Amino acid sequence: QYRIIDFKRDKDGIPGRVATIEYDPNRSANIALINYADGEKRYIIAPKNLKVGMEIMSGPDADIKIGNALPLENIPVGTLVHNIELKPGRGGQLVRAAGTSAQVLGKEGKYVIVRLASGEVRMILGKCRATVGEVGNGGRTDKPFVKAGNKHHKMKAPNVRGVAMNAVDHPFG
Amino acid sequence: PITKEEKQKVIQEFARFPGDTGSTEVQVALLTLRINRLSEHLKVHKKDHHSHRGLLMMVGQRRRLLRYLQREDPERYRALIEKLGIRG
RNA sequence: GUCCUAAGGUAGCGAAAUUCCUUGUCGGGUAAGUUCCGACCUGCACGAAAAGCGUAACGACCGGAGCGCUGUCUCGGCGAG
RNA sequence: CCGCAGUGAACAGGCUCUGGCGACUGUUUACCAAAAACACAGCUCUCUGCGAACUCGUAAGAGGAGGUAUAGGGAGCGACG
RNA sequence: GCGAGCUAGCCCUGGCCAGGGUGAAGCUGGGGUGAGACCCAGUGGAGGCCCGAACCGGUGGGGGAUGCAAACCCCUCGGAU
RNA sequence: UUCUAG
RNA sequence: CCGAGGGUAGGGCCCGUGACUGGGGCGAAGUCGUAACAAGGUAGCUGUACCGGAAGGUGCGGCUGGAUCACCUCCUUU
RNA sequence: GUGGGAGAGGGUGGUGGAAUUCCCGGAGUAGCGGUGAAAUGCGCAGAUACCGGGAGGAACGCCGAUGGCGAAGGCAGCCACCUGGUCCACCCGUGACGCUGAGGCGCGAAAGCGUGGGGAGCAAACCGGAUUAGAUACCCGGGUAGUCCACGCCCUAAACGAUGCGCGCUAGGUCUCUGGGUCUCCUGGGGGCCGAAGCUAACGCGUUAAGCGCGCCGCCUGGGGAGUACGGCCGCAAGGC
RNA sequence: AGCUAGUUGGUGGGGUAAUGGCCCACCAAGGCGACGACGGGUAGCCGGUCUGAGAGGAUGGCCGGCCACAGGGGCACUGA
Repeated sequence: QYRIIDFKRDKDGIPGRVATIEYDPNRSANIALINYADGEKRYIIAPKNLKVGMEIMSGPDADIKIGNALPLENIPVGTLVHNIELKPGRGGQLVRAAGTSAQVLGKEGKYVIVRLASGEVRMILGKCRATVGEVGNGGRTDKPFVKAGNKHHKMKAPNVRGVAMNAVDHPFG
Repeated sequence: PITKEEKQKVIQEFARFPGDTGSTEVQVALLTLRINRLSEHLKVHKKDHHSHRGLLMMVGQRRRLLRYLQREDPERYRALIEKLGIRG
């Protein structure tokens, strides 16, 4: 419903309980309200799995318990993640419903290796974080916009195209 | 899997006479029990087509034993079906 | 059998709205049909990606034909405002 | 039972047979042209790891996007087969 | 320097689509097999879906051409959650 | 590599 | 009212039938090539897939209705 | 029933080296690689060979076998999870509960298709090099779809033992595996070989019958056209019945 | 590979020598089919005949039985 919310933990020792299935319409991410100890909440990432009955978190400590997330430092090798913590705390550093996250495919000193979900590879840094678990996007792909144009229903630009025009109009155009 | 003492509590359950180690009452009870944790196994493990075919033989083994008791005494056949719960 | 080129048109299609020689030649439709529609295909100059052959439904799109019906027409002739 | 007539007057599809293009509802050149023109759902190459890449901007800055490679921009075609 | 009370857009915020028709997901029940596939019947009510007012339009013909008018009147037509 | 029929 | 027959329309079963065109069989014999039986010369046949004037070829699978000792590993036994 | 036993039957997850090709560093030359001999090709921007590191699929050597399982196709590095079939001994339990099977219903090579990953290597197509008369093929150097997996679709074949299933009757010698026994051998299953009777037109089958007898099944009945045309069912199609 | 509206049965009833959905009313819906229904192709059926070692093949004109048609298509009369 035209809004944002959470995206980056950094208060821990906190109790992570899988709020609920609030599959969400606004970023290809499907998240559920994450119930913290105090009671303070957050429509959190959609890293598939972690059943309703919440039951997680993270921590400077550990707990690969699927989903959840800590610094690079605190992370296995051969592991699949998201909550792409690029720079030191820059919260998320990639993978948006981009299921196929990154896989600490080898780390090095204040530098941890990452399979570039998108489609390449290089390294991050020290404390830098990132929570494993999948994504959530049920292949958020495909699906037919049949005899109409989902598009429009887009609210998402018919910013339509052209290319053939009659003129000689717009940038590199 | 099927436990050995589970098998006996089933044989004891269905026996009309103390010592019924093998009879219509036991066969069907065995085969039906073997049918419900083999089919349960095939729902996950979708493609176990070798053990599915070996099940179906056993499916046909049941029916023919069932056939016999209706052929002779359909009175205890109605008692054997309801108790187990097969046919629909 | 060759001379040149970077190789030198392939599958589908074809007188198509790319074929001026042309109302091309054969077929059907007709009392005759240079429009159609089928088929040949020497494609004046189709062709796969500004796609190529086809394709149910779909079109105030374009073109071809049959029944129905009327002054559209065989000249109309009367009338009402 | 009656008149030539019995939706009685009044508002109310002509249908069919075929072909070509574009699939389709569309949208558009206000005062000629609504179309085989764009649009498309859909495909393919493809620049881009963020403080993105391209667009405005004299330097800020906004946009992008509080998006983050099932994504954002560049594109030639434009179901499906 | 002057302008979106022209028009093309885009942001924000309200209002508006008389009637009718077609009958997909589903859920209820019944249906030969292990469960099912899956069938049928009921319910059910989607779709830039159909038939049509207002409303949006302005092909196809009629008038008008010092007009009623610097685009309008007439018959006609498309769209119609 | 090829060299008809009776 | 039922109905022989007549009419317009709608479909179904079939015979004829056509420019043209796919193939199939004859026929003295024609051209171009070697596919096949001796490893037919690359052993052949096959399901299939692509490609090649044409026989065919190459690939994935396989069957031998494949066979020699012209070579290796050894096997099996007094 | 019970009590053992074997196995590459299956399907889910998981881990293990061996090498293969590409990538970063070391070292270190002038050639490699390749055939019937060459050539195309790589390489002085330093290749081939060796050292070390990496990443990645894909198979899975020896054991492994003329051996094993399985309804048919077909199935092999170790791991555990569900699970099928099938075999000796006790002779306990039911009590003829059976044997064949139109259609169906399910499986089911490999090619292929549908979408979604992945692609180290192999490899039609296509590309060069050779070749000959000619080279659209053999031979050499490249390389794409596929080959890989999930999921759904095809179901075809020298699908072979070219030979339906069941039971029961008719010498043997011998090799091997599995299960039991008084385990110099007897026993029940299973696999290879020779061989009496017998069948055979021919080879050859020969208690693993192509012998002798009983059920029930499918298929035959001249060669090409044909396994094709046409009607029908099925697939996205290539096709398929 | 599906077939069916007088179609399957029933109540009453017309008509007939009288049974019968035979024709009609009203009622409920079943009746059929691979033990080949619906459809298509073709047809006089038999005693007998020809052939055959036979079982079985063919065939059934004149003599005989039952049946059909009277150019094609129907209907009623008189009437045992």
